[PDB]
Amino acid sequence: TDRYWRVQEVLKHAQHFRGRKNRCYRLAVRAVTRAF
Amino acid sequence: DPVLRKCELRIPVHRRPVQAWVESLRGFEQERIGLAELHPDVFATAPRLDIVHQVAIWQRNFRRISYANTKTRAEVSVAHGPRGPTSYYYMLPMKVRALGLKVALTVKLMQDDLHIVDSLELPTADPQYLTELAQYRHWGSSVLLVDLTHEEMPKNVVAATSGLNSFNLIPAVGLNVYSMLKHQTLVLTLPSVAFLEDKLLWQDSRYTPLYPFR
Amino acid sequence: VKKGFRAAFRFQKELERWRLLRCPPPPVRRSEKPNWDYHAEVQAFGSRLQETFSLDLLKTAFINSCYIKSEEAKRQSLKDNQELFEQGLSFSHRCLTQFLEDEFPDLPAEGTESLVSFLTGEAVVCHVARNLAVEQLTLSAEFPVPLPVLRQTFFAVIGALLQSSGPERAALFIRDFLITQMTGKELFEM
Amino acid sequence: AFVRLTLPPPKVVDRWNEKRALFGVYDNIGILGNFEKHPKELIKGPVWLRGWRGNELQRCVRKKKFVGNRMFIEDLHNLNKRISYLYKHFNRH
Amino acid sequence: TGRGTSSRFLTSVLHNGLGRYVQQLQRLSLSLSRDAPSSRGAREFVEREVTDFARRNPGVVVYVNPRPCAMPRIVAEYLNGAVREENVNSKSVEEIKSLVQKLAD
Amino acid sequence: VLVCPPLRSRAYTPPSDLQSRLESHIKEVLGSSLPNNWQDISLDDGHMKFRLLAGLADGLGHAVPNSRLHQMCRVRDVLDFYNVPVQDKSKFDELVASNLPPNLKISWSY
RNA sequence: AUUAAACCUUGUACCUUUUGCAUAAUGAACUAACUAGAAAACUUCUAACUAAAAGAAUUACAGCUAGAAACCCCGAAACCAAAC
Repeated sequence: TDRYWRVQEVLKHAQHFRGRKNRCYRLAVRAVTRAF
Repeated sequence: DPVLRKCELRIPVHRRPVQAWVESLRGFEQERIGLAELHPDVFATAPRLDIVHQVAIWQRNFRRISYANTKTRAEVSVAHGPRGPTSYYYMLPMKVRALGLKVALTVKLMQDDLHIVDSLELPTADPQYLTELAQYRHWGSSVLLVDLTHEEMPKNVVAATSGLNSFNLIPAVGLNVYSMLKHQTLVLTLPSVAFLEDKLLWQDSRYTPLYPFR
Repeated sequence: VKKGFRAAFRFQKELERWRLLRCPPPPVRRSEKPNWDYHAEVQAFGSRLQETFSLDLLKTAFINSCYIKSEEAKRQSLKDNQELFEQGLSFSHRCLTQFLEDEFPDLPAEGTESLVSFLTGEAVVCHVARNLAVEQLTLSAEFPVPLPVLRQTFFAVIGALLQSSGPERAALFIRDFLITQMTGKELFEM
Repeated sequence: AFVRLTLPPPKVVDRWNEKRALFGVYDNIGILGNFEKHPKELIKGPVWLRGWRGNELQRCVRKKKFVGNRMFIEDLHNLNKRISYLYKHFNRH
Repeated sequence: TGRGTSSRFLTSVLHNGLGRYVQQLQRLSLSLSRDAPSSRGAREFVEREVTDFARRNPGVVVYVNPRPCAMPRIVAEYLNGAVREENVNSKSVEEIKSLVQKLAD
Repeated sequence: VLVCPPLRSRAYTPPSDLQSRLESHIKEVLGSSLPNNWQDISLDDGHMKFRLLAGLADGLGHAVPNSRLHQMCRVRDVLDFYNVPVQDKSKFDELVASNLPPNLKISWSY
């Protein structure tokens, strides 16, 4: 029931990305790890 | 005239008898009227609470029956869902179950949660009197009353105990670990103590039962 | 419909967080808000400064004319800080001028006046008082506390401090807390 | 996904009700009753599993034998087909 | 992350240590429950270590409010206006003592 | 016609003249009057134990716990049992009367 | 990183699969839900009792009783019966 928060955790680090990457969980997660 | 009780069975020589204050419910201040002796092998057993823990699980889970079911692909007009009624019944060893009840008795007595009474007779059947007396004697929020047999239990107590949710009255044969744990303090009649001791002390020896005792 | 009460409660907190960001609450002074003890704060305030204050005098210094009007207005439906205010402002002017002269005797009197005025400016006094939590301890009928009222209390507290601890301790307090603000300040800047 | 915008109705549970308060009473019938009645005799439920437990195949097989004479033709045929699939998996794999 | 995170320069509140050091923490609020496993460590802390800290640091206002509470919480307020809240849910006495000391520093 | 008596506190403080009251109860015992080995007198007798303990509890106000009953073999622990104080003050109550510093505030919301 | 969004500097999309390699090759417009490891004969471990153990059917020259501990999903070409 907390899957939304899991998505939010990735989203908070991907808010500053550009394009569909910043809004697609499939792409946002990959970018967040690469940035770290 | 103090009411003095002694253990019917032979107490071990190396173990001294256990004693407690005999009480009566006739009056508010009739807290102490006699002194009774308790068998150490029953009321002074080792504090093995895991047996009590196991008994509680056995008590709850031996009656458990789950009716959850789901249809598989072949039954559709869940891959690993519940399938029909399921039973969880199992039996603990008889000796362990007897020991668990013994351990519970020691815990209540050592914790000052057990109150030995001569009889359950009450001057009045009003539930208010029973609750107030418990307050006077600093009994717990929940008090369990045990009598030797259901048929002979006093009428006055039945009316009060029946109408009290937190004060429950059960017969001696109905005693169990779950109720004792659920109830803060236990009230036991003198005959009930003798009744309980005989069965518990009878467990000695094996002479394995070649057939069920039914 | 997703079942459960914990999940529904969790979303309520999520809604509250969004609501707080969208509509920040109006500012209110800590005095009105719960868990506030003026006596305890004053005792802690004095202990934190490692300075001795006369509780009665300090309360008078914090008391403001505007605050009294609100109480009187409420009463219709108490000592001002003016006397203490004058002592601190007047003493500070002499003491502040004394600091400038000793280091820079050559500097003209006119220059010292500009330096003293800047160091005693409402913004300078307001900045020190607000960062010192004095605003929370200030007694006034309006929040945020008006700067001129805040400035009055600051010098008023100085007057109370002089009586409680004498000029010597106050002078060190002024040097430690006010003269420090001139660090990094160029002459023509002030 | 999207989640409820309202809280579920409050639930109040009485832990000292007759059912919960008196749960388990007479579970010591055997020891306190001279073992005349075994505690397994106190099990209430389907007839084929009163005082007995087994795996699903055993439970289904026991159910068929107990009420096979009272089982519906459609139900009996369906049970047989399901048992056939279960038998191969357990007894050959 | 640095590109996605803010940064600042070295600074002091009001040159705190030039004349005399002032403790930033000004007020502490503690919520406790009479009967709660989470508050057991906090329960013992009040019995033993709360007094010592108050004597050591008498300039911080301490509020202790035992009340029916699901999760015990500690709130710390600073002079500059910073307010920090720490959950004491199921934390030991030693953990609590270290945390408060860190908050004061 | 049955009226419950008011609840009594569980706090018992040893009397200042504990020995005087103690020896008074020992005198109450049949002819003992502080005899030889008085502290070592055995309490195994049920009737003597009942009379001695019951009288002491009413006057002194402290009663032997049922769990601690069997330890009361001889007088020595009876005197010790009565001389140890019992306090009903709560931990919060004791903490309140512990010279709280001015910066420590306690509020009881229960 | 930065005073500064962009400039300067660094860095050969992801899963699977090939060799522990892809500048190979498969699959993916995106969003939301749904979507794949299941059994106790014996052993170790936790306890009850002990030349006995188990509430009948079992094992035994320390055994015996109870408890806990395990092994997926989707997808053919086909084959046969009975109707249409």
